[PDB]
Amino acid sequence: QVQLVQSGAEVSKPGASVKVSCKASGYSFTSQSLGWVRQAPGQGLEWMGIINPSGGITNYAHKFQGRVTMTRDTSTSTVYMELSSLRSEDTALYYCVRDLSHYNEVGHDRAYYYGMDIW
Amino acid sequence: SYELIQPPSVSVSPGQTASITCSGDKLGKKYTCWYQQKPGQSPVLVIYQDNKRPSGIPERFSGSNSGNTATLTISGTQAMDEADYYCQAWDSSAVVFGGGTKLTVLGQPKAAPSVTLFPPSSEELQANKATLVCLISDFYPGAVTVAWKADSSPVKAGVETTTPSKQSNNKYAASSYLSLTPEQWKSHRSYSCQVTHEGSTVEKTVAPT
Amino acid sequence: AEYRNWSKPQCGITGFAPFSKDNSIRLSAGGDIWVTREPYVSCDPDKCYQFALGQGTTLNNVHSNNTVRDRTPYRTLLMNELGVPFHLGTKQVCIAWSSSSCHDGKAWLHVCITGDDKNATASFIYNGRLIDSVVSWSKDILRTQESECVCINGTCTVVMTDGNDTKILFIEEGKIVHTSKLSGSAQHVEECSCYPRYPGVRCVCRDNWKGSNRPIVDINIKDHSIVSSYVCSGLVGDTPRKNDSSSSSHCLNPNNEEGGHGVKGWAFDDGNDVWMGRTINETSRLGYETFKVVEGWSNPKSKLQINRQVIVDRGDRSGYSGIFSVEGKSCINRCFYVELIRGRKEETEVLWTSNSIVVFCGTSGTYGTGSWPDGADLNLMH
Amino acid sequence: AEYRNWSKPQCGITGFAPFSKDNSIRLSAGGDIWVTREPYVSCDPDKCYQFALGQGTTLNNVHSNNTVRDRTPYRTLLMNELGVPFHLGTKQVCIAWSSSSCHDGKAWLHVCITGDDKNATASFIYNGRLIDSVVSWSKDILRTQESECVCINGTCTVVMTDGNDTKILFIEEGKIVHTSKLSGSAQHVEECSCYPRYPGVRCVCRDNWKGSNRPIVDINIKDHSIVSSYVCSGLVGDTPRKNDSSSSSHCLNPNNEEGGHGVKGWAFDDGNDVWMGRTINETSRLGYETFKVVEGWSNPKSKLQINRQVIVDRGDRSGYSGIFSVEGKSCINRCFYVELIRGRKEETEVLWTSNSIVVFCGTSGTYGTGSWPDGADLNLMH
Ligand SMILES: *[C@@H]1O[C@H](CO)[C@@H](O[C@@H]2O[C@H](CO)[C@@H](O[C@@H]3O[C@H](CO[C@H]4O[C@H](CO[C@H]5O[C@H](CO)[C@@H](O)[C@H](O)[C@@H]5O)[C@@H](O)[C@H](O[C@H]5O[C@H](CO)[C@@H](O)[C@H](O)[C@@H]5O)[C@@H]4O)[C@@H](O)[C@H](O[C@H]4O[C@H](CO)[C@@H](O)[C@H](O)[C@@H]4O[C@H]4O[C@H](CO)[C@@H](O)[C@H](O)[C@@H]4O)[C@@H]3O)[C@H](O)[C@H]2NC(C)=O)[C@H](O)[C@H]1NC(C)=O
Ligand SMILES: *[C@@H]1O[C@H](CO)[C@@H](O[C@@H]2O[C@H](CO)[C@@H](O[C@@H]3O[C@H](CO[C@H]4O[C@H](CO[C@H]5O[C@H](CO)[C@@H](O)[C@H](O)[C@@H]5O)[C@@H](O)[C@H](O[C@H]5O[C@H](CO)[C@@H](O)[C@H](O)[C@@H]5O)[C@@H]4O)[C@@H](O)[C@H](O[C@H]4O[C@H](CO)[C@@H](O)[C@H](O)[C@@H]4O[C@H]4O[C@H](CO)[C@@H](O)[C@H](O)[C@@H]4O)[C@@H]3O)[C@H](O)[C@H]2NC(C)=O)[C@H](O)[C@H]1NC(C)=O
Ligand SMILES: *[C@@H]1O[C@H](CO)[C@@H](O[C@@H]2O[C@H](CO)[C@@H](O[C@@H]3O[C@H](CO)[C@@H](O)[C@H](O)[C@@H]3O)[C@H](O)[C@H]2NC(C)=O)[C@H](O)[C@H]1NC(C)=O
Ligand SMILES: *[C@@H]1O[C@H](CO)[C@@H](O[C@@H]2O[C@H](CO)[C@@H](O[C@@H]3O[C@H](CO)[C@@H](O)[C@H](O)[C@@H]3O)[C@H](O)[C@H]2NC(C)=O)[C@H](O)[C@H]1NC(C)=O
Ligand SMILES: *[C@@H]1O[C@H](CO)[C@@H](O[C@@H]2O[C@H](CO)[C@@H](O[C@@H]3O[C@H](CO)[C@@H](O)[C@H](O)[C@@H]3O)[C@H](O)[C@H]2NC(C)=O)[C@H](O)[C@H]1NC(C)=O
Ligand SMILES: *[C@@H]1O[C@H](CO)[C@@H](O[C@@H]2O[C@H](CO)[C@@H](O)[C@H](O)[C@H]2NC(C)=O)[C@H](O)[C@H]1NC(C)=O
Ligand SMILES: *[C@@H]1O[C@H](CO)[C@@H](O[C@@H]2O[C@H](CO)[C@@H](O)[C@H](O)[C@H]2NC(C)=O)[C@H](O)[C@H]1NC(C)=O
Ligand SMILES: *[C@@H]1O[C@H](CO)[C@@H](O)[C@H](O)[C@H]1NC(C)=O
Ligand SMILES: *[C@@H]1O[C@H](CO)[C@@H](O)[C@H](O)[C@H]1NC(C)=O
Ligand SMILES: [Ca+2]
Ligand SMILES: [Ca+2]
Repeated sequence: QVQLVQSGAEVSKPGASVKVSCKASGYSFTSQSLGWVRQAPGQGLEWMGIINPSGGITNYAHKFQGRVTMTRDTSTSTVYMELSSLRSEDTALYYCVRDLSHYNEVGHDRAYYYGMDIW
Repeated sequence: SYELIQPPSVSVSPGQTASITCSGDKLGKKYTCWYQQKPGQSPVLVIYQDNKRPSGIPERFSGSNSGNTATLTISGTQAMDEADYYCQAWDSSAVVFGGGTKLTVLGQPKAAPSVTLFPPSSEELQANKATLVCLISDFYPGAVTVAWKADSSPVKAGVETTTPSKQSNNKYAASSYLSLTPEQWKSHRSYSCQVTHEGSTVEKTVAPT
Repeated sequence: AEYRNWSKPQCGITGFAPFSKDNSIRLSAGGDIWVTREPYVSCDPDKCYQFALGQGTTLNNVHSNNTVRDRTPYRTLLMNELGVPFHLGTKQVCIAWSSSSCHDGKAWLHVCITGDDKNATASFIYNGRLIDSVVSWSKDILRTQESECVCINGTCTVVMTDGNDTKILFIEEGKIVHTSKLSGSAQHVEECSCYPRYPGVRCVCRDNWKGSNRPIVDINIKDHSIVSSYVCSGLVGDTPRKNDSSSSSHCLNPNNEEGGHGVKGWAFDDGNDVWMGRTINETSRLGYETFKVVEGWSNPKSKLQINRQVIVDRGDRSGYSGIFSVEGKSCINRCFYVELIRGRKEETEVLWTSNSIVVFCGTSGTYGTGSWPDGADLNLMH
Repeated sequence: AEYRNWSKPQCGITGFAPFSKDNSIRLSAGGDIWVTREPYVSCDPDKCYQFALGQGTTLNNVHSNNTVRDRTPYRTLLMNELGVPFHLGTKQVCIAWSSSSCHDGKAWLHVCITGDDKNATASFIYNGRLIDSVVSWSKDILRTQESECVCINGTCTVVMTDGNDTKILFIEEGKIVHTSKLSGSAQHVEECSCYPRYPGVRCVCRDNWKGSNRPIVDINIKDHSIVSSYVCSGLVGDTPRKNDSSSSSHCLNPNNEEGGHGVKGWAFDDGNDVWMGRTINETSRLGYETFKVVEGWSNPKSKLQINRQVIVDRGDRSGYSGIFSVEGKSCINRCFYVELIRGRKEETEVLWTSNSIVVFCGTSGTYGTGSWPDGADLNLMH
């Protein structure tokens, strides 16, 4: 019964910021990393980054370094994604994903590549 | 930055075997994933770690990664398998996606696109604006790539293209717009709209005269 | 020179006394010191050695950037006498991003894993010569103990895992003479801290998927049979874990509490009691403590600890820890090391990731209190 | 201590396993490391050593400029235990811009050539004392193997060339006791990689003028007779060379394909088959691969290879390579090193020219895949 439920749709002005949330359930929140993948209308998938809820360490894609902040609240089993300095090409569908991979960049000793099994 | 190359479209008939490739430098050294995105829903993991299937994924879906190419194979394709398929790998812990492949289960014979290129209306030019309209109709499968040419040089800025949508006759249509200044319109001898569909290109040309 | 047999009773232990500390990171601010991680300590009959997996670079070095990556072709096993920091004269004994080492009483054995993730190679080097090699069996990152193996009567045992398939290899003078698959109720076994428990070998390992109680693996050297369970102690030893009042345990199954992560650790039995070390912080690798849990080896409801010692204060970073055993005049002593990790990604003041070590040894005497952290000031290191 | 006889069969070999890597260039970006080239590995009965020809300077040093010159009065032979990088504590065992070294079971022999191009001097140092010397005979750059010589029953053999005149010298405890001229059908012989093949010595060398197939020199230790031919394998081992589909070979003559250049390399026989290493790139020293060619030792039409292994990826730099042999309990093992050249003139990011090394050893076990290049980022080194 693993599932991720996301916040509602948003319209934002260029230059401002937007914050989307995502609630995880069906498993122990602290056991798996959570990430964000976006898709411009009619385009492909574009990875933004991940956060490890155990420790809160983040790893962002280079294109979004300095523009994105990912946070987590273990008490509410919720992760957040805040994108600032919004531009027109940030119009997209933003997916919350569960990444079963183990990245050194978020505190794992042995890097392990699995994939994003829940969207 | 690492890049994965997928063919934009792949077509099969019901019950046939579809094969979607994904190419990258020394891709066989890395782990690959395949995602299936049906129209209107979220992507679904169908293959992880080159060739493993998550529980609940039909055994028709198989994967292989060797040398510089990864391949997703769907034996006995059904109509429900129509979707976009994305390969995915990692480059120094950064997730990388392929461009995506539209899979079409052919329900009718293929059809070449009809291309009509509209110059800017005199009502738009008199309003100090200029928009080229390239209309593409009556093609199948629904996958085309549009390329604009200033005389013989490619234009990149000001180009906006819509995703192919279905017509009433079960065939597909798409549109592409090239916005430019009125002066950019007069300064060139001709502008061209190239629509490539299933490996062959159909191009139309207009002139300010 | 004769083979070690470890056929002596375990020393009486009231606690642990300070033994060694290398101050590696503090020295690297004024000198050329290797970037390392996954260290461990092992002794031949004469002297003790510190091992670590280098990153093919020193700290004050452009190549120390992004040393959080754990597998590269430039990682090698470093070997120095215990207390000699890893300076530029340090010997790289093999190519490895995962390793284990032990002395059988006659010569050193090194187990060294390197190569591709899907197709790694374990090399077996005995007395400075390559004797054997084996390929990854699950084709999914072959790895081993990151601490000392154990030899008895010329037969050395090392625990290795692949994929999520754990095997126990028996090596005589560098040659793989037998391979046993992991049997028993331990569900995930990684980075085992093994020690001689005559007539066999006992390992306390890390369950990175399902439990915060540590798995146990018992190895019979004579018939190559393997049995495995979990440390009973209601005070579990892995990190992350629940607090002491709400944590639970089980002697045969993982406790299903805070799975998905872990840290290499150790424990050893003292009758029905268990001596163990762990991080003080329950969620992160901060601080390090040791204590004895009465009935902790046989009773999963026991939360009664005694003889607690703070090794690293709760505000300072720790990391991996493991056990090594030393043969005395009449008994076998138990010692342990603690890896003190500094740098990325938990600390953003610097671009590198490395560690120092502190080492303690069991004592039958008396002792006091203290704290021996890494001690480097990363804010001033640039 | 007794003289080595190498009177044991060659070990069964399925391939090669990782053994050592020094990471010399990566370390030199944060530490004082010698500038070197022409390295090699040789072992006494106890431990193995890495050798190299220094340039009288470290890398982070004004004197490392223009170290592409191969003959200077400041070049010396460096000697360290295998795995210890060439730091400032390294011993310079002799003056040399060309050298060869071997252990006869009792002491080390070093052959060291230095001096003027038209009038060089080869010094023979045995157990740390100068015993003999010989002047260049052709008065045109005297040079030798740049890898280990081979000793049998106290008699060591070393191949030396002068001018375009190749001689084989027999040395007992440092004293030249016999000199044989090169006989046979090998037309140009340089930088031989020799190994004990009881009761004699076999060398696979470099034909720098006429062939991309490697010449062979067979040395009889008892009557001092020399015979020479070429490696038959249709997959030739030198660089440059033609591609695999169009290359040809010959058992007695050079193939007359891509002459005028070459690279030091190695090969050894396994029945009618041949094990060999070579650069992956056919024209430049990029990548390094090993494989067995079935019938490759006796059939010049054979292009059927098996057991290929990538040692260095085709996109990374290699260089010289050579063989060294190790005596095990029951058989003689074959190992090899690869010089990983970095810097001028192929790479213009830096002013210096140097190298690191990676070492592999034959195994009877199994293995996987990987790539172990130098790994230094010259763009960041300034
Ligand atoms: C100088 O250095 C020395 C050496 O390092 C220091 O001595 C060491 O001090 C530490 C810290 O105090 C000790 O570890 C602690 O041990 C206690 C257990 O020991 C106590 O309880 C024993 C059992 O008591 C029951 O049974 C007896 C039967 O005789 C009854 O009388 C009792 O009423 C109880 O029913 C008792 O036998 C002990 O007495 C013996 O030892 C003491 C020395 O401490 C002597 O005075 C006596 O003469 C006698 O010899 C002793 O009273 C554990 O309880 C400790 O763990 C708890 O506390 C930790 C914090 O320190 C905490 O992290 C743990 O989680 C644990 O938590 C407890 O508290 C929680 C909330 O507070 C509860 O939720 C939880 O349930 C639990 O109750 C700890 O393990 C070392 O043993 C001791 N070493 C030696 C060799 O003596 C010394 O302190 C230093 N001095 C200075 C000034 O720095
Ligand atoms: C993990 O690590 C391990 C260990 O490193 C890897 O295994 C190793 O893989 C390499 C690369 O594949 C192998 O080297 C290659 O060997 C083949 C020869 O072997 C093949 O052919 C044998 C002969 O086939 C004839 O005869 C048999 C009779 O039985 C018939 O059945 C056939 O039909 C043919 O008539 C055959 O016996 C072999 O099978 C055996 O081994 C394989 C393992 O590979 C097993 O499946 C079998 O069960 C059996 O045990 C095998 O089929 C060479 O051909 C290779 O050289 C060619 O390819 C190179 C590129 O890799 C290239 O550089 C060479 O130039 C050469 O070129 C070929 O292709 C060119 C164009 O493509 C042609 O122009 C040219 O003529 C030639 O044809 C290479 O040498 C190692 O042997 C193998 N090592 C071990 C110990 O198994 C493993 O792959 C790694 N895995 C991963 C996922 O990373
Ligand atoms: C164990 O170590 C972790 C760090 O790895 C400690 O977690 C840290 O705790 C502090 C204090 O609670 C957190 O800062 C605070 O956050 C709260 C959030 O409401 C805020 O109100 C405070 O003003 C302050 O900013 C810090 O974020 C947190 N770090 C991480 C990475 O989670 C933890 O406290 C340690 N446990 C014990 C028992 O000491
Ligand atoms: C240590 O390693 C980190 C991680 O690689 C380095 O940070 C990265 O440095 C590169 C520059 O080589 C940055 O890429 C550049 O980005 C800009 C856009 O901001 C682009 O215009 C350039 O073409 C180039 O792609 C990258 O953003 C940066 N990433 C981060 C997270 O900082 C760092 O430079 C290294 N430091 C040292 C001292 O070697
Ligand atoms: C490393 O070695 C190279 C090669 O010797 C040095 O480059 C050379 O440096 C000299 C300066 O000592 C240059 O000579 C000068 O040329 C100018 C005309 O351009 C002339 O007016 C001066 O009187 C003097 O002769 C020489 O051109 C230059 N050659 C090249 C190819 O760069 C280099 O300076 C050395 N670098 C270091 C850091 O030591
Ligand atoms: C290890 O080797 C020693 C010596 O060969 C063995 O010692 C024997 O031990 C048994 C009981 O432990 C005694 O009954 C014998 O008298 C001992 N023999 C000798 C020659 O001392 C020991 O058993 C071996 N242990 C293991 C686990 O292999
Ligand atoms: C090297 O020296 C050894 C020892 O002197 C020689 O060993 C002899 O080998 C022959 C045949 O190989 C035997 O018939 C003799 O019985 C051996 N003698 C001894 C004393 O062991 C060996 O022949 C010498 N080899 C070379 C190439 O000089
Ligand atoms: C221990 O953790 C539990 C979580 O189940 C919490 O309810 C309890 O308050 C914690 N106790 C202490 C003393 O922190
Ligand atoms: C090999 O080299 C020859 C040159 O004689 C060339 O004609 C041929 O095309 C080459 N083959 C390949 C596969 O590159
Ligand atoms: Ca755990
Ligand atoms: Ca040549």
